[PDB]
Amino acid sequence: MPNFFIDRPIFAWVIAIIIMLAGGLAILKLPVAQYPTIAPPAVTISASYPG
Amino acid sequence: GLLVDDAIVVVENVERVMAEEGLPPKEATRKSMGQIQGALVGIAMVLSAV
Amino acid sequence: FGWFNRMFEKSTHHYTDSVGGILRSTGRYLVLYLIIVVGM
Amino acid sequence: GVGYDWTGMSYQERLSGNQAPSLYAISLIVVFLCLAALYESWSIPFSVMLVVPLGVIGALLAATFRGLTNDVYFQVGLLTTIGLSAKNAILIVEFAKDLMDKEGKGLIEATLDAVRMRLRPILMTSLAFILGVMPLVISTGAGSGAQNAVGTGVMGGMVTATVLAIFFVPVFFVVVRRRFSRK
Repeated sequence: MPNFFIDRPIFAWVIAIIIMLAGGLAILKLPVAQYPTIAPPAVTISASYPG
Repeated sequence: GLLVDDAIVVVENVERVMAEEGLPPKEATRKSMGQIQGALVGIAMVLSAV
Repeated sequence: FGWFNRMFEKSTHHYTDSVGGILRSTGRYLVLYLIIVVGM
Repeated sequence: GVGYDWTGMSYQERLSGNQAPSLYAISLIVVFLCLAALYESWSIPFSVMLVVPLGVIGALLAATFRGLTNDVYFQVGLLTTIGLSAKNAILIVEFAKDLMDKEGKGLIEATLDAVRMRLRPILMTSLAFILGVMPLVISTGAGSGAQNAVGTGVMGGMVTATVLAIFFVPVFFVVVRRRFSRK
């Protein structure tokens, strides 16, 4: 339960800074793109019997 | 160092508290803790970040 | 003991007193630390 | 038609993640907020952080007196001190504030028994360490050189920060909340 932190608004403000500092740094190392790995993977065998 | 120091601080600060009495062991340590334990955790919080 | 045990912390009060000589006369002592910063 | 490229070690130069005084600024910030968190203030943090240097000043000596370099080994035993000196400094400023916040003193009567209370301990730690990091400092021969590098920088960065916080960490505490409470 809260109530703690009301007597301690610095310790509470501190959490809210770290959580914000953590991610954000994350935003500058997290891979970007449209979709993640979505489609089932496939393997293809290629043969050739000329003629 | 880091490991020993942690015990040194939960013995020194529980020895000097035989200079708030003359004999007692059990409450001596217990009055060290509560009024030391809260900061022994805040260290590991700071040292991690180091 | 009286010359071996007490011998030890007998430098604590002399030490305690070295804090009775901190920034007491005028405002100038945070200059010695700042030499140690430029000291690295 | 003639070109070039970098290989081996010269490939691993132009990549390595993200430097150091950048990942040490994020340590600075993060150490601060932690102390602020503990001490309940923006002001009292600057009391324990202003320690940091007291240990590295001795490390950058001995590491300059013996041949030694700025190794990995140097830094590890340089973060071990830059951390340990801050620790027992969090323990003078702790006593000081509480032996005052929950006691009722101040000006000097705060910093009073604090720096007095935290002494018999410190002098234990720093001598618990040194003697014991001692052997590492001049090592026999077998794989020695790496022991020497841990050693002649922790010990030499320990005695420098043992009798340096012991007098200086009381001072920061004073004209830090004396100065940081609005002037």
